[PDB]
Amino acid sequence: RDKLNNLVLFDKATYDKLCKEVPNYKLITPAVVSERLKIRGSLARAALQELLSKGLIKLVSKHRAQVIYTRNTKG
Amino acid sequence: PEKFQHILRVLNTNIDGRRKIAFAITAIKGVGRRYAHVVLRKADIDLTKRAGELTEDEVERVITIMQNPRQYKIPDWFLNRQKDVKDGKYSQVLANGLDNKLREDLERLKKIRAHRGLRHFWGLRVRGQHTKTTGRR
Amino acid sequence: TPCGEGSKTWDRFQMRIHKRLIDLHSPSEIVKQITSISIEPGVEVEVTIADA
Amino acid sequence: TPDIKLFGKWSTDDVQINDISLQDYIAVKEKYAKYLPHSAGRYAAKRFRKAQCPIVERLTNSMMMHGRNNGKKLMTVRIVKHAFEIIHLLTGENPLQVLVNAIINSGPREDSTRIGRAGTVRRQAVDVSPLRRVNQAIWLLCTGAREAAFRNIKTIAECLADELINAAKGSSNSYAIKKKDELERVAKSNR
Amino acid sequence: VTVKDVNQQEFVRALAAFLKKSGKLKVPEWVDTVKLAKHKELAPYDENWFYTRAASTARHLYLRGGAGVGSMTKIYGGRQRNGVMPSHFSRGSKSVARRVLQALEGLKMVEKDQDWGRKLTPQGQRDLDRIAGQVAAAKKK
Amino acid sequence: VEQKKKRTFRKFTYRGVDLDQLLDMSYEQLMQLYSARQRRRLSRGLRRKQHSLLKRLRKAKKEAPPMEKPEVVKTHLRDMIILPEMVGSMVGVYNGKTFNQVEIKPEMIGHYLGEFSITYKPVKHGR
Amino acid sequence: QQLYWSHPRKFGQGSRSCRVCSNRHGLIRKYGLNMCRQCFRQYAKDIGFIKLD
RNA sequence: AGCCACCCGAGAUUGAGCAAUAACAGGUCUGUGAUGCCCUUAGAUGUCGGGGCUGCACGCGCGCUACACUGACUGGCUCAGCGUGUGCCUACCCUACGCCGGCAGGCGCGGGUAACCCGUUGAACCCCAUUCGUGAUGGGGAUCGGGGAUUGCAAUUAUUCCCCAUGAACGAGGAAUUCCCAGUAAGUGCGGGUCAUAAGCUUGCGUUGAUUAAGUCCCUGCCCUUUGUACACACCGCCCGU
Repeated sequence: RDKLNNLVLFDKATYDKLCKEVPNYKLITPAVVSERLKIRGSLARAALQELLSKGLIKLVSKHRAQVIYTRNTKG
Repeated sequence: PEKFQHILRVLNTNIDGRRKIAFAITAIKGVGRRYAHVVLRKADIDLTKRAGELTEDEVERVITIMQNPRQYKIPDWFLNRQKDVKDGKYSQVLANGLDNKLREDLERLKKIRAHRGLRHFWGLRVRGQHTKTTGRR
Repeated sequence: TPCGEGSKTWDRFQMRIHKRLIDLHSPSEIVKQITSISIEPGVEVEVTIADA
Repeated sequence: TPDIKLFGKWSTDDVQINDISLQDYIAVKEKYAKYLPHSAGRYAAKRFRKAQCPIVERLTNSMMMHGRNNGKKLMTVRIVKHAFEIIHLLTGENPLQVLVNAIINSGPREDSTRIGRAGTVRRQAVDVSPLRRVNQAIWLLCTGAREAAFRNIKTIAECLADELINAAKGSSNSYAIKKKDELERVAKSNR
Repeated sequence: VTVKDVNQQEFVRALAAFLKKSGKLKVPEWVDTVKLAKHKELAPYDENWFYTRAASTARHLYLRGGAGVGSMTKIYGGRQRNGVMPSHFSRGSKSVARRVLQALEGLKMVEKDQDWGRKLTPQGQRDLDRIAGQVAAAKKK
Repeated sequence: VEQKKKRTFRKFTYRGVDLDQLLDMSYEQLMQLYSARQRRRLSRGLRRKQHSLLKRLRKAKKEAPPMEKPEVVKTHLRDMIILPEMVGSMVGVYNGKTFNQVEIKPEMIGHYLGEFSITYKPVKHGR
Repeated sequence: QQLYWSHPRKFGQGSRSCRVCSNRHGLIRKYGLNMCRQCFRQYAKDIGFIKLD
């Protein structure tokens, strides 16, 4: 089986895309963001951590393995 | 969201974002995961970052510390060859130069006709362990 | 099994040793004396000067 | 708390069973509401016992399969609780209502049992018990979530949430739905 | 209170920071290239962890009647990869654990007392309680 | 046929000690330096009850001129680690059924006799 | 005219044997028994060992 | 006779120990100073020195480690049980606790034939905040090279252990086929045996812990009557013609 990779460089365009696609999301996790862009999964995660100091995304989990973000209060 | 810094050379391989710095370096021989991790800690570089991040500066600082290990307090035990057989020191061997020495040692013990040498040359298993139904399919 | 072919058959023997102590406090000889007499076979009984 | 026993951050209220044939093996409040699922860790003690176990508890149990993941309930409870949250963001609603709908839509009606007919490959069209329909549904959905997660970025929690929502109102991107349509179609045919 | 009443993870982190403020931890000439334990397949991320370990050890000793190197080594210990053989328990680095016990003693967080090994100092008892209070207000999880 | 600058071109250290220095140290001073396998044998052995064998080495080295090798001196042991005293001799290294004759050159020092004698074929099945 | 007829043994299973016969493999050294398992089976009654489980 | 449900509740739901009548050319003379006959026996087939069982183009079996995210990684939380030990009739312990060393290991004490001391057995799984991001990737640890130590009088053909580097197939297994119904399958550590040194073994033990028959005789095996038999060393039998 399988072979799939994502961009492992932190990029311009994908960060901008993220923040301006924001009404689409109500569920945000690293994996989702990674798939919908070409951002890594690791650097999916990190982009969210940055994003949360706009506060267009709100923490509702903080688990070690992976985290779950909401978009705004509830959407 | 910083591109900008990208395409770094460690020795003879192009090092770009893929994995954390440490792991990224280990394309070359003579640098394992542990080696590259400890070089970065010595060189005061955050190793969680990518190798498409960080400039040329940081790379050179890593290269100097790896190839002068003792003179930057990477101890002797940590080295791939300790006391060596060619060289009276304690040398870290990197890149293509590891392949050289491996060849050297195998030829060396074929001359000297030591058991290790002979077994390896003939294709028999150098360790004394079973090869009865293993070491093939 | 002596000579091991067949099936794996294992035998497990146990032996259960039982211990008890009793601390008597009263004077010297007449303790260990009156106790240790009237028994001969097959149960060990030890009288110890231990404990002050 | 004794008035209504909620789930551990969601309500057990407003959970509706949208089928009249699947009743009494779908429950979450018909006595069987729990903050945290766990009975005693036996469910094979009586043949009676299965009725006691609600759909939520059965779903947590069925998840832990494939050797490394076997016998780790605590990991599954954490994954499942996370999964409910993922469902809630994606559709609003109550996640348990989404779960119930998914079971009903994934459960087959007719299936097939083997019957002899010349030694040729034919089978007898039979209806199956609602207990079987619930058991098979829960199996399908767990196996679907795990299958996706294996060689993809998404975790078991996310894939489980996606699997339930797609089945809840059809999308044809849920494994359980796709399998059910094959079973019912084949049943209708045959001898 | 006992230290167990308040958040354990927050306790060790709060105490570890308090140790940093003190400005000494009598640090090793190793822990920048170390194997560390043999339960590790990668060298430590940072050289920071020494403070965290020290806090943890202080807490562990507070619980017990006195203990030394053995107790710390098992807690930090885990599963050791034996290559292609079965994974089994072991106890890792003893130099670091010993050094941590010596360093805490130097600051007088713990001191030698009866029942062997180091037991808490009243100076340490006071310090642990102050950070315990900060932690107690913060949460309980 | 004995000592350095002669049957050597691989040279440098064996293991930490250059063959020059090695050959003009005694085994005493050798085990002190960089030697771990040899060091265990000599310490625990303590001169190792292979006495007479070692004396037969010195004997036939002596009685033969230093311009040529000995009359060959057999041994049953093959766990003997080559020490600078030995070097230049010609040693019959038993295999439990054959004595392979091996001159001990300056490149063999710290290695075992046994490694230069075989109990084992290149292995065939009609190959 | 013996000169050697013993050699030091304190090593492996070859340094000990059963106390009624000479045997190797499976020598019970626990509790000071010093008997091979095959012999111990026949004398397991006499030591006091018993099977209930 | 018994069966089903219900209450109490350990429910007519635990696991071992236990073997008849009789068969077998099952295995064992290498457990046996049990043993018949035979061979050998001072020139040993009665003891020491050395090597092989550990050799691999290939076939098989029990396993082990794997193929990852319930995981690899870095900190941290934290709960156990069955058992065992020195001072022993041919050879000897577990170690709290001090110091040194990344480690392996080295070194000083003291207690305990022991529910006193090791061991409040504070084990692993588990729990947690990250990192990595499903990519043979850091999953995996094969093969090889250099070095340190431990065991032994002797390790060569790594006895073993550790440190670094070199960083394989394998990304789910065809024809086929094993085992399993509850603290069970699976995950996970621990103690004991072998023992100078040496576990990927086996015997128990606790921990985390399912989905599923909940039945039946279909295949298979075994055991019930009846019937047939050219079978009776009994169908892996017999039995014919060219």
